[PDB]
Amino acid sequence: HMGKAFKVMNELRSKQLLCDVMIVAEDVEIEAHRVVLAACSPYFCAMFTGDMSESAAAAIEIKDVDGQTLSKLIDYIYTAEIEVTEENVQVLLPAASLLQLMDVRQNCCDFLQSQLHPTNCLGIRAFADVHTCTDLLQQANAYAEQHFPEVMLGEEFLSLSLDQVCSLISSDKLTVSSEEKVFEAVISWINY
Amino acid sequence: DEKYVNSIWDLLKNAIQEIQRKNNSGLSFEELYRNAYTMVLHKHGEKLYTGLREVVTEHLINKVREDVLNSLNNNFLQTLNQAWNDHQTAMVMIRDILMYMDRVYVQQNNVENVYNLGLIIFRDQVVRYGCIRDHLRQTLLDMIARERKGEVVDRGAIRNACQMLMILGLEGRSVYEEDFEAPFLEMSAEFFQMESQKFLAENSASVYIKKVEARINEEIERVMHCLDKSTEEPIVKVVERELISKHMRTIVEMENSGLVHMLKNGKTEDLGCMYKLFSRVPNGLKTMCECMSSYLREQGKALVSEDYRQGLDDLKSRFDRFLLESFNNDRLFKQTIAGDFEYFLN
Repeated sequence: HMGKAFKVMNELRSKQLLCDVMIVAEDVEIEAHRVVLAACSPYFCAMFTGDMSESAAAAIEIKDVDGQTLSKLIDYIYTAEIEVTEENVQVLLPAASLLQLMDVRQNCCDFLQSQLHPTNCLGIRAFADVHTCTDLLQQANAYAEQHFPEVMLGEEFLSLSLDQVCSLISSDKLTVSSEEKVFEAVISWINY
Repeated sequence: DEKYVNSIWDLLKNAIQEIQRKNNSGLSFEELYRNAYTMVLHKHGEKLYTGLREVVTEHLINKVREDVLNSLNNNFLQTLNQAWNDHQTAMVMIRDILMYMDRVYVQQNNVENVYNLGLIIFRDQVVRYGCIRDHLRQTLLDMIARERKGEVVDRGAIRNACQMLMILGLEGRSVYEEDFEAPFLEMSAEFFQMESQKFLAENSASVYIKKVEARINEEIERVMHCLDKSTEEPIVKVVERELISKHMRTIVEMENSGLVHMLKNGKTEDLGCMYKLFSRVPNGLKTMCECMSSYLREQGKALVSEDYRQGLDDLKSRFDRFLLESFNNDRLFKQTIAGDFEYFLN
């Protein structure tokens, strides 16, 4: 019953009927129904039912989300399903987490964990750490076993930024085949 | 960075304090939520939490508590409840703009989520401050006592207060239980004993029992009208304890009133009421059974010494009428009757 209700809601949006709000990102202007957005998301719900100026605004803009992504996610809100790949996944997870669509955040997380490779690591441990997906942190560090690169340990330190200069040897778990990693790195790290 | 999160934070603080002044309309939601979002995204969530706690705490300590402190001697309840309302309304928005931290950050650090934290601050800093606390307890208890003495009281206020305590329990009755329900039960018990002595002194057993039933009903109505539903079971337990259970033998043994007098004159309705009442507490039916047993035994044994079978069959008839109509054909009563007979037929 509700499935078909959404299926026709989609049509009504695309026919631009009963649309009480326009949301704009950068390029795109998306007409939609306030109550559907409010229903599918806590962000939009708190925005439209709130006592804050946005609720009195017929038009509105959200940032830190690219246009195409926003379109894709409103389309998700209406269609209940979504497409996720390696190109979009990392612009998908933070953007969905912003609008408080959690099932999508979970999607992107699962997709990230699925593709884990000896080289992969990297952003997957960083992203999680910044995007506060904890299961992904645990999964990624439990995935750290005897990597021994100069090159992709390069990947390890490179995207973990500054706080990792702490957490590198702050982690007592590290046991290395070649003990050089403390010196050769630093000057090079200082070189760059 | 060092200075980025601070520059965001002063904005967030100004916004929160703004929300606490009820000028919130005109604040951009998207902006505030975004700022909080990025601050959490930078792993500064702890600072955001701490700042939240300090802003809220300062607001409830320096203004609201003082607001309800100056209101002690006029419209105290209305003022406190108004404060509770305003606090709730503010914490709704404060939660909404901090929503990102609320959903994600607070879980893994094991800290109270935004709204419940607000509830904790309001509880500790206002309701539990101890002038407000004592005056609140005394206010509610006094109002209830007055209503018991026949005066009219405002039940809306009481209902709101009890509800507030229930909420401050954080999905529990604990603060409502210890701050209100317990002394309420103590006071109620005292008053009930006080009335029980009066009724037992100047009345018969039947009207006393009727008055105990009526008492129970009034107290239940008080529970659903004012207090929390959960207080229904405890208070009736008190009514039953004070009026019935402490006095059981006194009730049944009343001269020209109680059980033996009802048996002699064959009052079926009164025996029904007594049975129904005493079935509520432990040892009640056993008390009735024991007094009855004694009576039936002394009478039957007095009969065995100096036709015969017609007297006995009529007695049997009588007590079977009792057992059936009054005693609800109870097993215990049957066994005690047959016990009496099997005793004095020998």
